[PDB]
Amino acid sequence: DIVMTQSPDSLAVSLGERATINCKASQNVDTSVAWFQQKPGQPPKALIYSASFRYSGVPDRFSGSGSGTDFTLTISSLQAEDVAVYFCQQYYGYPFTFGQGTKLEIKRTVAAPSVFIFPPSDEQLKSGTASVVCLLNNFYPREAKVQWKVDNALQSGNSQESVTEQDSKDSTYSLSSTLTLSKADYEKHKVYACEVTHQGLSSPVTKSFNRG
Amino acid sequence: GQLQESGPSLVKPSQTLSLTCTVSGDSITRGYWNWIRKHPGKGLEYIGYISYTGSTYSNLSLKSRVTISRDTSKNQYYLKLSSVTAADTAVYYCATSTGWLDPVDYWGQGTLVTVSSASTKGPSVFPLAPCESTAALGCLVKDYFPEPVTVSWNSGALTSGVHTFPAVLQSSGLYSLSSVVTVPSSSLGTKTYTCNVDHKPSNTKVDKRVES
Amino acid sequence: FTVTVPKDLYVVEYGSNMTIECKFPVEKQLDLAALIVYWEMEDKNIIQFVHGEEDLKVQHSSYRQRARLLKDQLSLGNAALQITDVKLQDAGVYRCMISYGGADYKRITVKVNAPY
Repeated sequence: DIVMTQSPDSLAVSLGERATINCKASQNVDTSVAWFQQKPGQPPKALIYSASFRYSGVPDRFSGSGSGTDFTLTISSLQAEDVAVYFCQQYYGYPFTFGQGTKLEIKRTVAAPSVFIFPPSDEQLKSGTASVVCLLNNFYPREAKVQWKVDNALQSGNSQESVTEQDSKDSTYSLSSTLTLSKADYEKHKVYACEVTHQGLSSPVTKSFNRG
Repeated sequence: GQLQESGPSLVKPSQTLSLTCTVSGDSITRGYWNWIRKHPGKGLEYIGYISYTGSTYSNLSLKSRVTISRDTSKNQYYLKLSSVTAADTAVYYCATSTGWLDPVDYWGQGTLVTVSSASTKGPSVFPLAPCESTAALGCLVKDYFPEPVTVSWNSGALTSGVHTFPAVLQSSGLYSLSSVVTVPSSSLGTKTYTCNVDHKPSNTKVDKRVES
Repeated sequence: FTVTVPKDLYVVEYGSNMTIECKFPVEKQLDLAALIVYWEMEDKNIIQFVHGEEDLKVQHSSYRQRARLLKDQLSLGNAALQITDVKLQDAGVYRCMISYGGADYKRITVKVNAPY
């Protein structure tokens, strides 16, 4: 096959500035290269074909270039809505192949998270399990530390978290951390606390409740 | 035009994955109907096509196990992949191209297909509610298999402030996700907030109103 | 990658046998697993040859058992389609599609003599 190697794997660019995404073919393709954009939970969207010409409707700031083996997509005046995975395709020969994609992140000013804690529901408790959820809302950058405390005891190994893709309007992330305990373990403690450390917070913030 | 993929979300190993793409709009007359898949943590893999002439192509990496066919009397084309393994877990895309040497320029939403011995299991839905001016509500969608699960709020009328997090794999082999929304505290007594949860592989449909 | 046709146009007699040529560059030993060849005309599949193996189940009714590709000559960079017992329905634009590394296609127009 003709292998299409993209570089970089990921990039972070500020708004209004320029991002450069390279795609390198393992043999001459001469201009049978297309560029695509895939926003989260959406199908890929054709941006360029024949390696410098735009599809109808694609804004002016998306410009493709290159010929031979070296191809480049350039996105000028970067917008918040430009968060996506960008990838190339060659149609010079069969089988068609794609670059593995470049994840474009927007850099912006720091934003502290808003923190919320949720106790387990009475219905779930009847089933023998307690799930305690902590929410970190609309913060930047992505790096964040969630520490669960139960009667001032630092928790380890009993929590899982996931993070949303960067928001296409305000360029922030959100984070959800779930502490999972047996009903028995849950009923044996009182203070359930979530301690959040983030570069936007001058000191860690703690949200908590008391069982009962 | 518009392409819509359909079929099982779960197939046991050593069986044959069967999928269908329903083709509408302008795409009915486009010359080449393709299949593409994306294995997690891997680049997009071009599977093959079927043409308006009835001719087929399949990637040599897959040719042995793949059968592509069509039925123009229903405006469909199909994909059958035999002797599937965990390597065949992927989001499967149907997609069109105008010519034999043109890019794949219109994509369907894609559908996830997991290969696994585990049984389908519907989820339990629990409320996320607190024990300021901004308040957070949500629903915990726990212990389902396989992916995906869809969550909306107020039957799709509420999108602002909604964060539906990536599902997380628990040690039991079941998935769990939470979806949250932030709202004015001054609306809690007067406006209703209802999460709409749909787990198609288990035909589970749940509308849950979460309160204060 | 450029596929070449020696003749732009064949004029054939009714009931004859014909052989239309497609050249594609090979370098020094055919890699059969990389070779893909289609012969078609304009909704109809005549030959399907993908990654070294043929599949005639795809071939159209018009050309059944009548048109075939000649395999030993694939080594020479030559993809030749062999149409037996030509008739006026076989007239039309034909097209060769070859992928070996890169890929290209060429068209050839065919005219078939009236009887006598």
